[PDB]
Amino acid sequence: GNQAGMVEKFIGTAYDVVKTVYDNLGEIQFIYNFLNDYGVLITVDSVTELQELPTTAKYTRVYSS
Amino acid sequence: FIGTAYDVVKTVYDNLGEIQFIYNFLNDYGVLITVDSVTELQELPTTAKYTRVYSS
Amino acid sequence: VEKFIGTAYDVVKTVYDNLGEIQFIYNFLNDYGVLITVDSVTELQELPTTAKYTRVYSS
Amino acid sequence: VEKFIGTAYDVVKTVYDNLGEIQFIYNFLNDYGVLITVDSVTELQELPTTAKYTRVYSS
Amino acid sequence: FIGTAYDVVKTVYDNLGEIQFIYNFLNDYGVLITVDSVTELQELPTTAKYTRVYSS
Amino acid sequence: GNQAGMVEKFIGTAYDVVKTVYDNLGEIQFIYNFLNDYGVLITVDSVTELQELPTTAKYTRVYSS
Amino acid sequence: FIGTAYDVVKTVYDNLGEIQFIYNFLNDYGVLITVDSVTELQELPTTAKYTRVYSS
Amino acid sequence: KLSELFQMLSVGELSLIRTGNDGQGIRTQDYPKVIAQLNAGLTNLHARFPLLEKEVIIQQYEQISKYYLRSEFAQMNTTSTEKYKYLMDSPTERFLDDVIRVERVFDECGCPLYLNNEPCCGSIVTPSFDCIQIVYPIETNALFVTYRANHPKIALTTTDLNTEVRIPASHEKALTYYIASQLYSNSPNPETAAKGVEWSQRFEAECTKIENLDLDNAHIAQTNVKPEMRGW
Amino acid sequence: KLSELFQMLSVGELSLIRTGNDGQGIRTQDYPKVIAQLNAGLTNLHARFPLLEKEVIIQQYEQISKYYLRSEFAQMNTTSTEKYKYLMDSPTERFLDDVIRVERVFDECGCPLYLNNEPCCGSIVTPSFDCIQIVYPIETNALFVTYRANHPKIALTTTDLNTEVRIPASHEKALTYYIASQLYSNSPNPETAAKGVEWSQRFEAECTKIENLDLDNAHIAQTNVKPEMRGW
Amino acid sequence: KLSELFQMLSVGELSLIRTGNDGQGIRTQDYPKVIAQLNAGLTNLHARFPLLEKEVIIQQYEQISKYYLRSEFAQMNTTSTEKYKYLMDSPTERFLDDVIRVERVFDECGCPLYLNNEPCCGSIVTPSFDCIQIVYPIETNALFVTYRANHPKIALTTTDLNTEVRIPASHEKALTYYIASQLYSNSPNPETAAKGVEWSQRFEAECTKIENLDLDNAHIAQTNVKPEMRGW
Amino acid sequence: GATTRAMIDILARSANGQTGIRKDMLDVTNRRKFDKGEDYEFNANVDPRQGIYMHVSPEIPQSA
Amino acid sequence: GATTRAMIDILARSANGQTGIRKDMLDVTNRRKFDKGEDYEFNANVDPRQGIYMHVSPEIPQSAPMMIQYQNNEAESLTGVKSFSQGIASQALGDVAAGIRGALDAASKRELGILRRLAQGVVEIGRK
Repeated sequence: GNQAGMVEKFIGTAYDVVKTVYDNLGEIQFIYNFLNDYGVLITVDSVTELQELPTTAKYTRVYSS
Repeated sequence: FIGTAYDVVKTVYDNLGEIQFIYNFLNDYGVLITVDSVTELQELPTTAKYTRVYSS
Repeated sequence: VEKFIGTAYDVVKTVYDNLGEIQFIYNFLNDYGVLITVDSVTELQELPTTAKYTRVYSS
Repeated sequence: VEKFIGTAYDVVKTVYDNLGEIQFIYNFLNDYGVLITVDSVTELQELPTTAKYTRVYSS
Repeated sequence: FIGTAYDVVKTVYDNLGEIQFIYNFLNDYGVLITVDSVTELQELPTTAKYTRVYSS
Repeated sequence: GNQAGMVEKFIGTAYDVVKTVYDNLGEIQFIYNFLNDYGVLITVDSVTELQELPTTAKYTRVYSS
Repeated sequence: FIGTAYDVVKTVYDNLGEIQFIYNFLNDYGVLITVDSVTELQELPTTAKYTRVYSS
Repeated sequence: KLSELFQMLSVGELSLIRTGNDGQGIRTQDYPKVIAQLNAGLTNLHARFPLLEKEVIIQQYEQISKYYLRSEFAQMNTTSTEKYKYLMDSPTERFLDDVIRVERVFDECGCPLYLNNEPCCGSIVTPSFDCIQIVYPIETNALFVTYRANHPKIALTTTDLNTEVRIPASHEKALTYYIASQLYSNSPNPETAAKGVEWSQRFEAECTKIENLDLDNAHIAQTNVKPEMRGW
Repeated sequence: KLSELFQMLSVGELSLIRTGNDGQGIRTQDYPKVIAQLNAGLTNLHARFPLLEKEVIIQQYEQISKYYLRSEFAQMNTTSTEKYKYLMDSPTERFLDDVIRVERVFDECGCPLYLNNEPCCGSIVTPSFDCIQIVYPIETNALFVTYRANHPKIALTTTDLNTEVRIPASHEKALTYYIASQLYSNSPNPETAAKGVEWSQRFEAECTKIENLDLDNAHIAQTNVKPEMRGW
Repeated sequence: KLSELFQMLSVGELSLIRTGNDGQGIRTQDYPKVIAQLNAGLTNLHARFPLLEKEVIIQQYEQISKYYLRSEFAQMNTTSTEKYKYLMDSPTERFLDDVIRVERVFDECGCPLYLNNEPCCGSIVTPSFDCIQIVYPIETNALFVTYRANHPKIALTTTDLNTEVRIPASHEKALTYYIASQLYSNSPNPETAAKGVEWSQRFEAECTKIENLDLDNAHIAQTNVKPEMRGW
Repeated sequence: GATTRAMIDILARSANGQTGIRKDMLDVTNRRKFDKGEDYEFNANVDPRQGIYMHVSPEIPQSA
Repeated sequence: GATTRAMIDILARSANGQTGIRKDMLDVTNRRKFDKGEDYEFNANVDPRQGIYMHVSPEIPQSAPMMIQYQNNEAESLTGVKSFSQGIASQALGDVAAGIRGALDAASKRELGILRRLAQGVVEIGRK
């Protein structure tokens, strides 16, 4: 046996999701890298909390009324 | 030995930590979500309070 | 006695326990996208084409 | 283990899956015909007699 | 070995790509259809909006 | 067995069509060749779409009212 | 030999005298009990007549 | 046809009983009662005799190891929402759930495989009454399960009398005696129960007769190949 | 489906009895009486024949040596307040208390273990009818108990008639005869008791027939490995 | 649960009898009559089959040589005024007088001891049906008697119907047939006595069936150790 | 060679040592006593000369 | 070896000494008297020739010794050495008397065919 029975028993209906994730695994690594370095623009809903963010969050958008 | 399903599962398992970090970062801080059309914007979950749409 | 650490059952069950995170990753990949920001245009180029949303901060 | 690629079942099933295209080809052959156009009369000759519909563009 | 039916099927299978290309080209662009008499023109499917008839 | 059972199981009632196609396979190749080189007169239903056609489509008939 | 449960039980048993002394000292004399918030103060048993709370 | 069977039951066998309507044809309200018994009779005859043996192709997928013999996973059944339909049915062989016993299992090339063999770790095991477990499934393979097949089930609400009952004329009496036995045995009346028992005994005598004559070419001996295998 | 079974019981077998309502369908008040008998019939068939064999994973904990085969300790059953749920159930294999006989016991790697063996002090003993005693449990191990499984029990208060009764069409008559025997045997009337006895005998004849034909591929011989073990 | 058993008895088996109340549930006044018969049935099944085997620790005292297997001397039973409670019960194993047969006797370290052996003057003898005589008791020792256990007795005055009857679904019919046999056999009416005898025969047939199938893993063979003992 | 193989097949594929015990012969304690190797005590309705059977290899036919 | 193991399995796994006693044969005192070894006294409804049975090992089938002998006869026919035998082959090396050489049977010639080669080896060593 090639342990396909275990995959069917535990990942029976989510194998499409698992295979799709495995297909884009390189892009998954790329997206993992960007976020790690706060390379994404973090958004806050008000002031006095943009300060609470790590200094590594070089890019921020603040929401105000 | 052709364990294609198990090969896929093990390859995903080797990078499970990246998935955990991505999920934690996206559920902890809150980033800007960009959607192409206005439709999927409505089909977005209400948990994404921040959205941007690109049109022509 | 023998301790079974890292067997096929362990890997499969570890993947199964993290099925919610895998589904979240699938939804993030297929439904919407994130805004990736760089510092210079050179970096925009040094960026993979999968980043269909980019913002550059320049002086 | 052995992978069965290109066996009799594979060929027969591949033909079966494309039965709609084969039927379309049969209908195109038996029912109607297409207009085949060439550039010169020489080419009209260099054309098989199955082309019962021809148009030549000349200056 | 006399596999006449299988010989015919395999000979068709070797040229299946030509059939696929022909079907795709005819369903994608739309060409002029020529019919001998007025009868088969009526028996033509409505998908062929362009027709030409040759008579004497 | 000469694998006739598989042909009957999958091509049982369409064997006439398959044999007729196989009989005219040379003419099938000829018709495949002509179309490939836009050797057929392509027809469009209006203007501003004859331009959308590949430059290889040397022969075109345009329909207008 | 992996007797994890028995190892834990034996490790507790080797220090049972300390637990007995602690219980006897706390039930014999009566010391000051300190609780962080006012809630667990109410959830404290009535046997602790002496309490102190630290707040900001 | 079903009309002929209904007429034969109405006059001659189910005569002195309510369902026969005194020999004037089975009523249009008692159909779901003769049809239920007819399905049981056809199943009994098709399981005790080899009146229909059929094969089904099971395409192996990388993530599936337990393959169920249900039409929900058929290639021709387009009504089902199953993502992967591994049953390979054709307009000729349709696989209408008519499986009575999984006898032999082959591979794509045509080499027989062991069935329900424990010592050999290359055998196709059968967990349940309708499942096929492949411990080693490969995305580029297909099974060739051969089974003894049942008569396509006649629905209880069937009203068209042109539905053909495909049984040889020699088993017509066996089926009719079985139907009479089943319908006569429902009542607890001793006099009627005795007639039901007599019909059951007569059905079991007709089956014994057909077995003794081997009208279906079932119990036929084969060429002996043991000397060749043993190296004589 | 349960609707088909109810109709079949109403007309044909439970006809001349109160529960059949003269062949107009089982009343909505007699459901908890056919269902109780149906559960017993399904249990009898699933215990005497191998119609469903299933496996369950039992995760070993350091402080637990007696593991009970109850859904209260299941991983998917979220209604229970048990601190440690050692049964490892999946959406595919759910372990709905459908255990009839614990046959084989394996380990995480897949090496068979002895069951109920006294001389070998490495065997998994079975104290009670639903317990698994591991004298040597390890926090980093898991069991692979395989058992003969029962039909998911149909609740006595079940009202949805779309609940599917998963039995082969060959055992439909066996189950129906068993239900008739059980319902006919409650009354002490000699005339009705005789009919109940006749139904019991007919059920035991159908079971004997299926055993003789081996419609479930149960009594199949295996490859002999004794010469290899004995060193020939 | 007891409610399910009462309903099953009321409709289906104890139907044409007073205790069944015409299939509308067992009356709240006839409980101490089905419960007395249910205790006997559970005792019969738990004595003829090994449905529950349990161990009890007996702490030895210097002045006591005859140890009685009664809950009055239990460590958890705090209602008794006995000065020395040598039974060592736990919240897990409670020793509710559920002793059917004293099978094996061990010591504190785990070395088996002889039971009822006369020539060996180191064996634990059994004077009465509930006593354990230790001719050589030591104040720093404890016994490890293992016995076949009975179902915790359901009190005759029990009114809560949520008390669970812990028997496998395969023995549900055996217990129900036993209850029917016991309740039908009280009357001296020949017609009812015949039905009681038939129920007794059917119960003894169900027990024979379960013995033949070994649904409780009782009659399982063990590894032969005679060659090792004899020095081969 | 074929006759020698047939003789070995008759002598080997059989059950040399497999001893059957009737299920309803000995109670729980007497079964253990019989397994250990001491004297046992059987019920009044069973016969030791029929309950216990030890299989031996069938004799090779004199023709081989 | 397989046949010997089968014989030992038949003779050993059996019950040699296990004596069964019918349960309803002797009362409490007579059972003790029988166990001690003195005369007993049985009830009128039981027979001593049926109540008491002492098991003995089943007899080994005559086929197993036959196969052992046959496979021990096909070995002495292939090699040539046969258990305790009278041999002249060790006294017939080299130029010997005619009477000694005249008593050479087939087995002795087979055994001499190896002795001559082994002696040729020693002669080749001696020449060196």
